[PDB]
Amino acid sequence: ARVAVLISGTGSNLQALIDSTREPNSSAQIDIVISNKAAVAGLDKAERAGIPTRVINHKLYKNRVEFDSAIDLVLEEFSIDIVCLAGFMRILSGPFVQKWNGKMLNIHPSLLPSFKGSNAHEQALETGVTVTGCTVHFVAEDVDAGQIILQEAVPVKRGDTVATLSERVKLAEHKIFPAALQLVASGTVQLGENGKICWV
Ligand SMILES: Nc1nc2[nH]c(CCCCc3cc(C(=O)N[C@@H](CCC(=O)O)C(=O)O)cs3)cc2c(=O)[nH]1
Ligand SMILES: NCC(=O)N[C@@H]1O[C@H](COP(=O)([O-])[O-])[C@@H](O)[C@H]1O
Repeated sequence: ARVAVLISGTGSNLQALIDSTREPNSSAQIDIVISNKAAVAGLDKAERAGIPTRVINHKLYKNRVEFDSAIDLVLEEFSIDIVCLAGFMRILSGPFVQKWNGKMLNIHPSLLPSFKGSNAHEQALETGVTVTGCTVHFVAEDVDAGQIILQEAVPVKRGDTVATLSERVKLAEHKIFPAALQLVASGTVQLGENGKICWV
């Protein structure tokens, strides 16, 4: 399966996907990395790995639909089968999401359905949970509501900050994102016609 990884920043999840997809038994290959932001570290990681990069500045488009259309053009250019959102921080339009339904994965740094949104660690810390975690899910139009593929719990330690908690949770993200990608790319897991996860 041919994979695009979309990023907005550091790219530690991208690096874990690069590492995993290069193992001999990987059913996935990363053929393109797309960033909505220029000069971010994830682009360095991609180039260093010899993977093509494209920057699609969302700041240059009239609306969300036109921006997503620009992404989709690149996806078609590289004959992509599966899209991974790896620290990509844009909400995607309905039509784009529906086109890639069952073929697009996202990593989220909470145990969904808790703490949806862009500041999950802040929320977890404010709420006072002692267990948080991360989630890989299929992307549906409703943000962070798509079908869950894998999750891993991570303890919150007393005195944790966003800095220390995100660091601990990223270790788990780097485990379950590659595992989830391999499940989907191998055809082991798919989105069911009833819209529920199907383990083949
Ligand atoms: N339809 C849909 N789109 C998705 N994008 C992502 C990927 C995860 C998105 C995380 C989140 C970003 C924002 C947000 O408000 N983003 C801003 C951009 C602000 C910025 O540039 O930092 C926006 O898009 O207007 C809220 S949660 C997941 C996901 C999803 O499940 N469904
Ligand atoms: N709602 C999406 C979200 O919060 N994504 C989070 O951004 C970080 C990106 O790190 P990375 O650039 O090192 O992969 C990751 O922790 C990811 O879960």
